[PDB]
Amino acid sequence: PTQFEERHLKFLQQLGKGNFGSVEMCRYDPLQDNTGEVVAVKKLQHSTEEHLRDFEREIEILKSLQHDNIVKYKGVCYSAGRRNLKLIMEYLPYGSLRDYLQKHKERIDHIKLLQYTSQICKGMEYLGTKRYIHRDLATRNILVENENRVKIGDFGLTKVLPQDKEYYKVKEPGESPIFWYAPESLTESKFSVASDVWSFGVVLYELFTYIEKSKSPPAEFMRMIGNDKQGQSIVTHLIELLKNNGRLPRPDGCPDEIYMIMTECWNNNVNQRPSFRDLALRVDQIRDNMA
Ligand SMILES: CCc1cc(O)ccc1-c1ccc2c(C(=O)Nc3ccc(C)nc3)n[nH]c2c1
Repeated sequence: PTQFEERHLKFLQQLGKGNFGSVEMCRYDPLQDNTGEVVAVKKLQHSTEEHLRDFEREIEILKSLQHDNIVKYKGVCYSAGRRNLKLIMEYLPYGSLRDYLQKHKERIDHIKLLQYTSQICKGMEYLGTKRYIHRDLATRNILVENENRVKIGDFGLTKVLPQDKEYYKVKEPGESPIFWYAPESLTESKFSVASDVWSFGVVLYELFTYIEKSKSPPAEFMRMIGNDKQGQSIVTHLIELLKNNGRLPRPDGCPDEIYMIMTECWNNNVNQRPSFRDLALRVDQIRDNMA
C-alpha cells in the first residue's frame, strides 16, 4: 500500500520551495483517469551525500510518527533510486497556520488560538517521547486540517537526541531561522526539548500578534537591535540583546497569563524552561477560564 511509482505522479501546482528542495501538489493516478488521490510531494534540487542522508533521516522520523496533530506520512517514491527520492505526504488544502490565521483572523478569537496552541503542545509532547527535537517550530511549519485541527509539519530539520545526552549539537548549520532560536542554539548550536520550548514561545507570540507584519519576530528584533548596526553581524547583535534580557514585547491585546507563558519559555537557562506537558495544562486551563 506504500509503493508509489514515478509514472503515476502528475504535477498540479508548486506549493513552495527553498534553496535545496521543493514541495509540489501532485495527483497519484495509477488508474490514469484523474480519480487518484492528491498528495504533497517533496524533492531535492542539488544533492550532496549528506543532504541525501538528512532526507533519508527525515523519512525515517516521518515513518515512525502517527498522531492526530502531526502531518500524515504516506510513503516514498524509489523509482529513480536513492539519488532522486520523492517524499509523499498528505496534502492539506488549508495550508500553513501562518497564512490561515492572516486570512481568517476575524473568525479566530483567543479561545481558538489556545485550541491550536494546545494541539501543538500535545504534538510536541509526543515527539519528546521518541527523543525527537523539531528545531523548526514556527506557524509557517504548522499546517491546518480544518478550523478545529492543526498539525505540526516540516520535519526537515528534525534531530534525534543521543541515548545518554539531553542535547544534539549540529556540526554544519546553513541558513537558520535565528529569530525563533534559543540563545544556546545561536551561540553553541545546541538543540533540545528546551530549545523547542523557546521556539514554542515564539509560536505563541506569533499567534497573539495575528501575524501582523510590523509585529513579526524579525520585525520587532530588528527594531530592538537599532540603527547602529555598524561593527558586527545581526546574529551577534541578537545574541547580546537576548543575553541582556531583551525580549519580544507583549502585543497590546494579549492576556497577561499568555505573555507570562512566553517569557517563561524565553528563560536563558535551559533547565528553568517549562515542560510541554505543563504548557498544555496551563493553556487548557486559561482557555477554560475564558468561556
Ligand atoms: C511534503 C513536505 C513536508 C515535509 C515534512 O517533513 C512534513 C510535512 C510536509 C508538508 C508540507 C506542506 C504541505 C501542504 C501544503 O503546503 N499545503 C498547501 C495548500 C494550499 C496552498 C495554497 N499552499 C499550501 N500540505 N501537506 C504538506 C506536507
